[PDB]
Amino acid sequence: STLAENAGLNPISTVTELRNRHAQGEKTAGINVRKGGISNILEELVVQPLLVSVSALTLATETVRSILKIDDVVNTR
Amino acid sequence: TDSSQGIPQLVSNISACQVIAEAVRTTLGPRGMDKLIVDGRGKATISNDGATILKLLDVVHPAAKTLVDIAKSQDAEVGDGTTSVTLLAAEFLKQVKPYVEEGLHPQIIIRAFRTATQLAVNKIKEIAVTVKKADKVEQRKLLEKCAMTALSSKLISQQKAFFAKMVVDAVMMLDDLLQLKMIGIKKVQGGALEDSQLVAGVAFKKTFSYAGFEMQPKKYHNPKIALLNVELELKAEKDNAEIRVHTVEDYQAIVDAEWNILYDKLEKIHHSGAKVVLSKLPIGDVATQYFADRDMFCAGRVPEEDLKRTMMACGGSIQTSVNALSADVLGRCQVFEETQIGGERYNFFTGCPKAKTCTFILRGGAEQFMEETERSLHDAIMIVRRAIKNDSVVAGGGAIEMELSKYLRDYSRTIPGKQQLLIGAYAKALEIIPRQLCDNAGFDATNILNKLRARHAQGGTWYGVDINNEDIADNFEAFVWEPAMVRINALTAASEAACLIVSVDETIKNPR
Amino acid sequence: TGETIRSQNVMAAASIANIVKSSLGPVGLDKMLVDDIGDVTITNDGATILKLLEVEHPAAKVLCELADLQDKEVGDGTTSVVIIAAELLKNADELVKQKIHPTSVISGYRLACKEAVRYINENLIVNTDELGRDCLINAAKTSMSSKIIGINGDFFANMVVDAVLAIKYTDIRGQPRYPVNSVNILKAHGRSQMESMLISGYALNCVVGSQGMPKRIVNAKIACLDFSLQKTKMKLGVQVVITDPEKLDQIRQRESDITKERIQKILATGANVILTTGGIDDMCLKYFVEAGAMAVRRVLKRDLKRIAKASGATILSTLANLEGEETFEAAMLGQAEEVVQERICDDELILIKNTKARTSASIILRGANDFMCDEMERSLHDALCVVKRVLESKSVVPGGGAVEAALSIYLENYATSMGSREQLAIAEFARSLLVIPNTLAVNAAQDSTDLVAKLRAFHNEAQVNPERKNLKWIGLDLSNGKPRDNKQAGVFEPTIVKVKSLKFATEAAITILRIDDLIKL
Ligand SMILES: Nc1ncnc2c1ncn2[C@@H]1O[C@H](COP(=O)(O)OP(=O)(O)O)[C@@H](O)[C@H]1O
Repeated sequence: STLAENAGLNPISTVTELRNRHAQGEKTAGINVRKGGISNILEELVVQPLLVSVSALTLATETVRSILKIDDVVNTR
Repeated sequence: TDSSQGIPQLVSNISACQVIAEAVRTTLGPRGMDKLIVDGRGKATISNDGATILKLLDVVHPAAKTLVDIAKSQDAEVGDGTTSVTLLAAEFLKQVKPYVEEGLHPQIIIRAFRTATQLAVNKIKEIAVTVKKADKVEQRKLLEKCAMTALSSKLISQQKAFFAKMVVDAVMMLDDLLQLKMIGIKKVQGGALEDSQLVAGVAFKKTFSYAGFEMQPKKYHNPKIALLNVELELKAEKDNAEIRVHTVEDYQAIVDAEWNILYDKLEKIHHSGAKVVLSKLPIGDVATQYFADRDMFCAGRVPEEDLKRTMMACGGSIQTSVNALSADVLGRCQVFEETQIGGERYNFFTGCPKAKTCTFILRGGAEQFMEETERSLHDAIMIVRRAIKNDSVVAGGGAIEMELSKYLRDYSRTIPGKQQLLIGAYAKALEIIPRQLCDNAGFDATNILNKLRARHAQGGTWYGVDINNEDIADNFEAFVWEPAMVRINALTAASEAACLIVSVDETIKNPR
Repeated sequence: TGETIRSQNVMAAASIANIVKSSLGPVGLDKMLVDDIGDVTITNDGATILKLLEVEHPAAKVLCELADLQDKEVGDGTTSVVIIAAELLKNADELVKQKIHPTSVISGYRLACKEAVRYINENLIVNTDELGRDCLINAAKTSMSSKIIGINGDFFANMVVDAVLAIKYTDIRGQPRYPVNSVNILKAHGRSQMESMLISGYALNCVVGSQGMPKRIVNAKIACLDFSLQKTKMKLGVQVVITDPEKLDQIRQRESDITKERIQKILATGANVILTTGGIDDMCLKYFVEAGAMAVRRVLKRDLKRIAKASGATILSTLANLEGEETFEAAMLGQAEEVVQERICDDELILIKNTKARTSASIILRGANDFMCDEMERSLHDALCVVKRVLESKSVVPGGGAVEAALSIYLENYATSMGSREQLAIAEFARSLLVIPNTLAVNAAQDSTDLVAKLRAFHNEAQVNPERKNLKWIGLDLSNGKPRDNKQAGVFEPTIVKVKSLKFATEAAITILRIDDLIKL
């Protein structure tokens, strides 16, 4: 949604179209920036490792659990 | 305690007109928003028409008063084009506002506006195409295409469209006006076996039944409606008045003295020929028995609209006397039938010598379907009347303003004077119809105006706008048109209103 | 936040741009600047105002920095860029407020600028001279302010065009260089203004107080000397350590006996007259007058520098100090052809005929006001600048404000033919181009609403009916509010300057529009 908003198109409609395409043909396309439409990623030479997402998600979940488990009162000196 | 003359007065007038312009704006398209209006009494009403809202609102401003007066005059003289003229005037004022504070005399823009209006009128007259009995062989194909265009505005059933076409074609005899405000329409309540029925005559509503109501004949050979304002109820007549109470013989004496005059009056009013009594007040208990004993007809509880329709169809005369009547101010019918359907008793007055009104019964057996789905048939019959009466026609929608704006913009590039910017602003201000039509439907007008301008840059056809499919299609093939005479009058009225607004420079007040 | 700081930056840019607005063109009022001390400076130059002005806004600071960076490499065109950027910002503010992504209008502005550059690059002039520099009757009257004399301006224009076309220069071995610029002048008083002559070879300073040279024969070449011999000390070269109270009376005779061989070697081949500055004695001249060798006095540093930079005969290669016992080479010898002192303007000046390398013309003024030295000098400077800027680069455009209308019309046509999301941006860019003719008409005390309308109506005919591309390009006038053809008598301007100015303005507008918030994050 943030990418579609920064590109200059309708974010809700693009998100709904992407969800429909994912529910229909599983792996279809994504969001393009250079052309400004919905094109397949297999033509554009752009990839990223899986660690940059797995480690990020694990760190975010750990931080959320740490900030949720901390409560009570915050005493000071 | 402060007042000016010139630029501040015009600015104040524009600001006052903008209020009444923004007050009514969303009610323009076919699916506009509703508005609830209530006064100091305590009763509220929901309406969506611009004329009803403008009629139930008063402004203490001279410019707004003149504007609403011009709008009311245009709506009364024509019948279509009340909010569009106001929006055009508001856009013209908004475009002329920045070209006033820069030190410009408004006496030089009136000529430019008049020339632009004349050029637009000439272009519309030279671009309008009329067709009326010149092709499509016999008129059967013409009426078939007319019915198809009538049913193309709203997606309804085929039988309903056929019944609407029949009820709109079976009423074209002596009607020579340009509006359906003569015969009118009336929505009934209840249910039946079929979906819709048609009949020629005056209809009626629910009638209260009593004991022995089947004594009157159901079919009449030559009935005559008794047009008498007096009624025969227990409250009207009397059997005992101011008399000395002693025994029972005085009661019989006074009741006979009253019944003598009653019988004289009834035989005098029945000897003229009238036998179908249509009393306004409901009947009692002994009046029905007295009417059935004399082999006559009785009724009660009838509205004024039904009486007016009966007087207009059967040709009755207004009688302002009870007794001493003649046999020339009475009505004459032919066939009077009483048929009960469901949980009500319906009446049929078929055989009127003056074929004027016709009943179009629309009962499906529900309580919400009667009130709803009532504007579609009205729009269909209005389009049918406009296509039958008027000769000139053009493609409707937002396909006639863009071409005029492009023509004005192309013509403004061949004048070496101060009128160039004036004509440019006049052409730019003409784009307010399709943008508002797209904004009222919850769409994106920015994605459609660019496509319309790209298509009208070199095509010049009848490509308008869509609502259902949300795209750009040809309005000439969508079976939607509009007369080429209302737009000219609306533009002329808007130009006259703009000139009258820009001509006022200041006001003069007087205490005493 | 968001849409507020952007409006504030736009307002600040408009306020800082509405200061040098009433100072564009040659007709403008003056501006006073105070340094918050007590002194006041009156100037009407846009560059001097933009350079001497306090700033405190980041957007204004970066705008001034970009303007300075543009002015460091481009001569003129540093004032209209700020107005163009302000107009672009005030036109894009409404687009942003109308719920439009700034990337769309940025791409539209980029496409409009590219289309304008492509259309400009296809409208140039191949010829560099038309019947002798615009018929040599129109290219000199517009570049010369005639307020006291104008009846006999044809002769002055002919003299100017002759002086600028008869002499050329070439040194880069790739393109013809500009001719002479620092020509010699002679201000006279009480002369016939209705008569003027042109002679070849510039003259030096007037010899006053030492005109005892019987010039009767025609010489060949001459020489030059920077220092001067003297008994006692006076200039640089005399030693201060040698203490001799009796040798000072015989140092002149010793120096003469030493330089006798040098003078004898100079007298060979063809060299007689030498050039010596002030500080020489008359006894040496009286002793050398019997052999044929003399010396012309009244020599300054400017004349020596001009001689060294003209013919190329340098002296530093061999001589440097007072030691005159150096080698004898042809570097310190003025190889000329004829040096005669004719009778001109009732005077006897050094006249060098047939000068090598360069050949300058002696421009002698007439008896009038002292301002005549500032009347033809500016015209000659403009002429040499034109012939040096349009020579190596044939990218010139006619007029000054007659090209924005056609560009705006072409941009509007392209926006109408496009029909995409970047449609209103090109229209706004085309509308934001009529700010220079309007300002020029306002500063000239004329009606801009009628002038711009007439200019657009005249320019639309050249694009509707394709008939020609060189004619039908009329523009505005400075004398009165009447359209005049800027081809037969107009002044051309370099197109590269305008292209760079437009590119810098577009870059500044894009940079300002790309700035979101200014909060300390
Ligand atoms: N004879 C003329 N006719 C029409 N316009 C002229 C004439 N002389 C000068 N101008 C205009 O005056 C302007 C002077 O701009 P200038 O002050 O040099 O800008 P900057 O200060 O940025 O260098 C030029 O843009 C030119 O178009």
